[PDB]
Amino acid sequence: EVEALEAKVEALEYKVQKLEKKVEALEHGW
Amino acid sequence: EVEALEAKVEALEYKVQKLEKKVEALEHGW
Amino acid sequence: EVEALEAKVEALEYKVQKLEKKVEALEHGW
Repeated sequence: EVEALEAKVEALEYKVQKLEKKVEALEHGW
Repeated sequence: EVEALEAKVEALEYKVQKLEKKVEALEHGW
Repeated sequence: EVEALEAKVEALEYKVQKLEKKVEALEHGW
């Protein structure tokens, strides 16, 4: 259960970093 | 503590999937 | 490993709440 949590958290961090970049582009009009 | 982590990770995955859909709509102009 | 997971999940929750606010502003044209 801890290894499952670790993989899903790593996948969320990647997905969150992707969202942050996309939203910054939207906010800044890049 | 592991069960708390599991519930919060499941809630983050739902919230992240909601954000992904909303951002795709914004990016694609849907 | 559980404490590392806890800190990273807390950081994701903050980052996700920031994204939610920013996306709501984008969607509502605030």
